[PDB]
Formats: sequence, C-alpha cells, structure tokens
Amino acid sequence: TKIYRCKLTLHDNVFFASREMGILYETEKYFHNWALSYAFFKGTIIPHPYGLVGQNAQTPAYLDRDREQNLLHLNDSGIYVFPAQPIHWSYQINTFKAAQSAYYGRSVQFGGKGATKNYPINYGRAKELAVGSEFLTYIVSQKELDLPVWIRLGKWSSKIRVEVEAIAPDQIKTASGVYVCNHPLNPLDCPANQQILLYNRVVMPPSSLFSQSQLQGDYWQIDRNTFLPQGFHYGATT
Amino acid sequence: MLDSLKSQFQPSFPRLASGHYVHFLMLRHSQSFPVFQTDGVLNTTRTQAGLLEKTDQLSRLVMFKRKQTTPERLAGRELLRNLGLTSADKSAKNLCEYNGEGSCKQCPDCILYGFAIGDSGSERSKVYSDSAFSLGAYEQSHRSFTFNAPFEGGTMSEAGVMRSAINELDHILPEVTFPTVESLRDATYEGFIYVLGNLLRTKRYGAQESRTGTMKNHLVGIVFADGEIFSNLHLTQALYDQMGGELNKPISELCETAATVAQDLLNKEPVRKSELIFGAHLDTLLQEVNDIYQNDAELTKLLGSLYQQTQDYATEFGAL
Amino acid sequence: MLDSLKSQFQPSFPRLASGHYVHFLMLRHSQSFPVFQTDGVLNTTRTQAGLLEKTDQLSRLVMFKRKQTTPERLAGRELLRNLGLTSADKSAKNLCEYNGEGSCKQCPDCILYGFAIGDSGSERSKVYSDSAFSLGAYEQSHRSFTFNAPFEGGTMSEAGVMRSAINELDHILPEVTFPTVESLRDATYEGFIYVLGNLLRTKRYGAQESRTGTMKNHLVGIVFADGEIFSNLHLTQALYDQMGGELNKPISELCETAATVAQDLLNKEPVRKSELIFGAHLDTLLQEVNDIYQNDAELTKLLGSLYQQTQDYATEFGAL
DNA sequence: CACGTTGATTTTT
DNA sequence: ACAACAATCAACGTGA
Repeated sequence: TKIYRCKLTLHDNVFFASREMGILYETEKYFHNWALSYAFFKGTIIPHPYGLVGQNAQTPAYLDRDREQNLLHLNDSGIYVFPAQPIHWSYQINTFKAAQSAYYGRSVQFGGKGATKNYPINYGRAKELAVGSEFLTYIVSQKELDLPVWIRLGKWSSKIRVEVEAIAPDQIKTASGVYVCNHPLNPLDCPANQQILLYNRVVMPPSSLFSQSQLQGDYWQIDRNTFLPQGFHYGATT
Repeated sequence: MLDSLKSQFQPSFPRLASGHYVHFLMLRHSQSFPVFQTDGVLNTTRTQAGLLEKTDQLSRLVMFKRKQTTPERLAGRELLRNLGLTSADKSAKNLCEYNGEGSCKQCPDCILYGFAIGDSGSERSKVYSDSAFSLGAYEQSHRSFTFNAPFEGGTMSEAGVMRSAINELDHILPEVTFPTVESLRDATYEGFIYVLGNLLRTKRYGAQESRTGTMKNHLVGIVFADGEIFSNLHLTQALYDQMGGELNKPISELCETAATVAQDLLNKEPVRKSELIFGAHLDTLLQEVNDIYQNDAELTKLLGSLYQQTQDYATEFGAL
Repeated sequence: MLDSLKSQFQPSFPRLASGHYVHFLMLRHSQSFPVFQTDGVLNTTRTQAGLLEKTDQLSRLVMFKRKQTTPERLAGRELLRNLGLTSADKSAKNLCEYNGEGSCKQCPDCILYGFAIGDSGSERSKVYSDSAFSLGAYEQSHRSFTFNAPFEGGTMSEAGVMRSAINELDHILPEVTFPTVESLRDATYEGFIYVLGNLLRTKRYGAQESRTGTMKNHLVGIVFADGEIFSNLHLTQALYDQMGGELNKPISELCETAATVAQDLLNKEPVRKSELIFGAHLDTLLQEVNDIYQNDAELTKLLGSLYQQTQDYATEFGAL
C-alpha cells in the first residue's frame, strides 16, 4: 500500500567482496536487496545478535525460520525493499593491510609456515564504491514506516544518508499487463501471479539480480516513466 | 558527572543489539605531519564544499575507518597487557593475539571491537565509526617533503657510485582538522570508560608513527541516543558552512563552533536523545575520566570489572 | 637515582608493547647556525602562536622528523664501533651496514631504531620521535647569508671570464629553541642508558655538519608512563603562552619555564605516571649517567650487556 | 593437518 | 654534479 522512494548517498566508501581476482577484490554497482533489508530493519525488526559460534557463524539464515536473523520477519511485518539502482557512481581502488602489532614483522607467503589457514595476512586492494555516489531504491510496506535517515552497508559498515519521500496516492496508479521494470529486481522474491518474460542479469553473491526485465503481472506506475512490480516478498519462489 | 551517567548504560553486555548509542563527537587536530596514505599518495576524495546548496566541489583528505580505529584498538590491548588482564606469552592461559586463531574470545578488546576466528567464534564491533574528512581542501592541507638516505660516511656516493635512495613524500599539515563521530552501541559503563580511554589515550595515527603523526583528539560532545546521528562528512560540510570557508581559525574557536554546529544538527536528526553532554559538563566529565586513567587502583578496578563482564558475556552468550 | 630507576624497566625486550613508555622532555637550543631544509628552503609551517591567550597565527621553523633522530642514531653506531661491539670492515662477523642489506639485525641500533631493507624482515623503532617546532616565529629566528667560491688565485676569474659562483642560503639563528619529547618504548635499563646517551652525546644536527649546526640539548624532564603524553607542538604552544611571547629570556629561565609547563600539562594527561624525574632529581640522574659515559669499564659492561640483550631478542623474537 | 619441495615473464619516442 | 628509490607479500605434492 505505502511506497517510499529512498535515495541513498554514500558518506563514506562502501565495499562488498562481490568478486575476487588476485590482489583485487571488487564491489558490484547494485546494492543487493537482502543487504539493504538488514541495513534498514536489523535491530528495529530483525534480531541483531552481537556474537556467533558454530555452524551459525558461517551459514546464512536468510530464509530459515529456525534462526533469528531471517528476512522473513519482514514478510510478516509487511515490508519489502527492492535492490538498489546506481544513479551516479565512482570507484576508488584502495589498498588494505594486516597490522604488524609486534615490533618485528616477517612478510610470510600465504599458505606458508605460520600462515597455513585462510586469514587476511599480507595485503589486498578493495575496489570500493566512493563518496561521489548516489543510488535509488524503493521500499513497499503496508503500514506507515519510521525509516532511519542513516544506514550502514558492507565489509566496513559504511554510512549512507537515506533521504526518503512517501510517493503519494495522487501520483501512483495500479495496473496489470506486460511491463518493462527498468529498476533492479531479485528473482528469488518473485511470486506466482508474476512471470519474467525477458531479463538482463547482474551476476552477484548471494544470488544474481536482474538489472532490467520485462514482466507479465500486476504493477504500480509510480511516476510516468517507471513501473514497480507488485506483490514481491522475501524468498517467494521457495 | 560519571555518578549521574551510570544510569544510562546497560548493566551487563546484551546478546541482541538494543539500540542504545553513546556518540563521541570529536575534532582530531593534526599536530605533526600525519601520512594517511594507501597506494603511495595521501587519500583524497571530491566532495561538495558545504551543505548550503553549492555548485562548488572540493578535494578533501580522507582518513579511512581502519586508519583511526586500529590505532585506538591497539592502544587498548597494550593497556590491558600492562594491567596484566591479557598476555603476549604463548604459554599463558589469557593469551590474546590481534588477527589469527590466537585471538581471545573474552577480553575487552575482543567484545568491544570484535573478532572473527571462523566457526570457533565471531563477535561484531560495538564501536561504530566513519571515515573522517579534512575541513579544508587538499591544496590547503598538505605539503610534499623530500627524503634521502646516504652512506653513514655522510655521502650520497659510496665507492664512487650514487645511491638511488631519494624521493618525495606527501604529508598533512600541523593544523588540519578531521571532524569525527565515534559511536558505541549497547555498552556497560566500564565499556564506555575503556573506549573513551582509547580516544583520549592514543595519540599517533597513519604511516611512519615512529617519526611522525601525532594528533590531538579534542572531544567536543558526548550524546546518548536511540540511533545513529550524522556522518563525519555531514558534520564537516556543516562546519565549513558555519565558517563560510574562513578555515584559518584557532583551535578553541574551531572546537566551540563545532559544539554549536553539533547542536544545530542534533535538533534536526529524528532519533530521541537522552543526554547531551557539552561545554562545562563535558569538561568535568573529561576531568573525571582523566582521574581514572591516572590512578592505579581505580583503573585496575574498572578494567577488572570490564574483564569480568566480558568474560561473563563470553561464557553466557558469546563464543564460550 | 639509577639504583631505583632500574626497577621500572623490563628485564629483556618483549615482542609486543607492554605499556612502559619513558618520555625524554628536551629543549634543543641552537648554538651555531643550523640549516634545517628539504626542497631548498628552511622548513616552516603556520601554527597558532599559543594555546589559550595569544590565539593568532604565526609561521615557525620545523626541525622535521628525521633531522632529530639520524644524528642520535649515527652517534650511537660510532660508539658501538668504538667499544668494538660492531665493525665497518667487510668480512667481519659483526658488520652493520647503515640503511642496506648487511645491516646486523642484532646490534642496539638495529633493535632500538629499526630496519626494513632486504630479506629477514623489518623491525619497528622503539624510539618514537616527532617533528619539533621553533618556539619563536620564523621572522625573528633566521637569516640569509651569501656564499661565494673564487678560484684559489683569490678572484672570480681564471681566463678573464667570471665564475659567478654566488648564492644565498638560510640558516637558523643561535639561541633559537626547539621544545621536543623523545619517547622510548619497552626498553631494558641498558637500552635507556643507550638512548639517553645519544641525546646527551650528540651535538650536530642540520645540513652541513662539517661547518655548522651545533645544538645544546637540555633535558628538562624524564617521565615514566602508561602511554603517550603531549605532542611537540602542544608543549611549544604552552611554553609560548607561559612566556606571553616575550621570548628574549635567558636559557636558564627558559629551561625552568619548560619544567613548570611540562608538569602542568602532565597533570592533564590520561596517563599513569610512575616516575617524574625533574629539576634537582634530574640534575642528579644526568650526573650519574655522565659518570657512565666517562668510565671505560662501566660503559663497556653496560653496553655489552645491551648487545647481548639485543642479540637475544634477535634470536628469540626477531631475525633469528 | 603436517611434513616436504623450488620454475616462470618480456620490456614503456 | 647527480641520485628519484630499496623487499617482501606461494604453489603444490605426499603421507598419516
């Protein structure tokens, strides 16, 4: 029922380890929906356990009712964030290191002696999304929503200004047919009574998004040049 | 002061994050030539000069979260080793090592700044932070200094051949200010004294800290809130605009103008705020924490309790 | 004094910082026209003139970072060679090449002041130093002197043509004073005697040592500490304010003014202070250390012990 | 997991 | 007159 046009401005550089090639780790230019859903609603709705230990410390709980860090809490809260479209962007490639806390340091080869386990020993280069960037998302909810005007994202918990407007009922309209979505859209969240006819894809962990799609189903023309899929909810394909 | 604030904090570390944030508002003032570099240059980004609707872009120096958090973090671990709460010896039962498998799961550093071993445990950082920015432009805020390394016999030549050991290096200037908000979630009272300790007790940052890089962390306010208040960039763009770009001002005018800009911003940001420690209440609070960090009995007591609380969190809710 | 101070130090060098800073508070007074340059002019920076009262901007000279650690470092190395603990001949088992491969990785210079070239790793300097600032403004504190170079025939021509070998250079005036804190981390007692020896035994600093740049280091305090005290710039800005900018005072009154501002500032630092050697206790200790450096048996023993300490650190935790 | 081992590229008026 | 640096930062295989 309610729809919020939220534009995200980076107030410091955002890193996600989306792909890795040698010394270089890089960030995809679309913020994945599930990452933004926890950035908005973790602590307010979804639980935020400070510690983990066990299998729960390296296995996601995305869509597992048995665990506390679910995105399904939000299905029951009647809320859905869409993934983020880049409106304006830049990248910085910045090195990062391991600290030499001891007075003496030996450069050790990764996998050598004293280095035989997967940890960030030595150095790497992160291709971060930079302060010079702006992204656009939509949140759809069935209740007026107290959205936080600051969020944190990614590998380094980096600040985003969220400036948000509710799209009023005088300028949205509801319809059904074939439509080009033109915003990003997560295929895992697609229900029955939507079908995807065409898509162009952005290959990305944890699951690939569409950057552009043609759908058949119900939609909201939220301004005269974008069409948002109606009825999407977290994990609806399962 | 501290006797009144003891109500605000959690009585012991919670499992889930509850949304109590104590925010430290600071100006980090450069005192001698820091070098916040990666990739062989001083880190910079283009930004808008200020919040009042400028066309005007400005290259400002960026101190990344790593470059400020790790110097605070490591200055806590050496304090805990000096109090004898943790050890450097591989044969001790209270060993803690900074990054590998040998990280503790109990000590104050591990619970407040976090750890990740793998399946054997991990803990999220309770100290939230942002990348800090120079209040002025890079062109105003740096100078490049030559270095050389001759033979001990005083000469760039040895055996009639020249050393290649000359280059330039880039340095930030001795008055450059980096407005900062550091934020601490869901902390106990002693957790606040440990972290506020790091902010006041650590004094060197960036590369070549053996030779350079002293900074003065001037605390400007402490703010208790239900949520995240504003970014370093947003404070810096507000502070530039409150000055209209006359950046050539003394440290005390720059701190008092930051204290009123912080309160101008806090009135607009939609989170509820329990306490706003500024001015003479901050200067008495700072004296009352300086009095802990100068007293052997008082500090070993508080940090002993912190240890216990974090050792109890570890065994009750943490990585056991 | 030395009989009690011995207890504060560690019995051998650790691999990790265990608190235990010793801070050497000094005034470095110019005696014979120092040249402190990079990029062909005397190094200078704009600073607030003093902390609280005299809040106007002022340019002051900068004794930049290594200009106050390479003199110390090299003077200690020629003592290690004089005592025969290290050598400068190739094909001797105790060679130590300065700033190359073939650095010893075991001698007191290699451990206390650090190394980073070639295989066998890198070592962080246990002496922490910082860039020092002139207490006065540049304008009252420098002069430009013409130099020329004729032919040995006593004239600027050898065939009727001119040599034109004429140029200016800027030199810092005598009695110009640079307040500074040198800091030593995790020393043994013999390591303190070595570093303190360098500070009292060095006397030339700038460019053109062969002709210029003598200085007088007056140690004004030694402070045992749980962590970093104030920056060089902060002690300078405090000392200028205490004099009101009236800097034409004798060196005895200036060393006594530095002593009272350093003690005022130390009582505002979040640092447990184990020992605070000043005044009549410091001019006791300085004599008890002069008695080491004037005695051939005592110095050989002490610095020989240091060699063992630093060679054992090397085999136990360092370069093996 | 804990022992052991040691070759490769082609060039910026 | 003449230097603009210098090093270090695996990739497997085999047996227990």
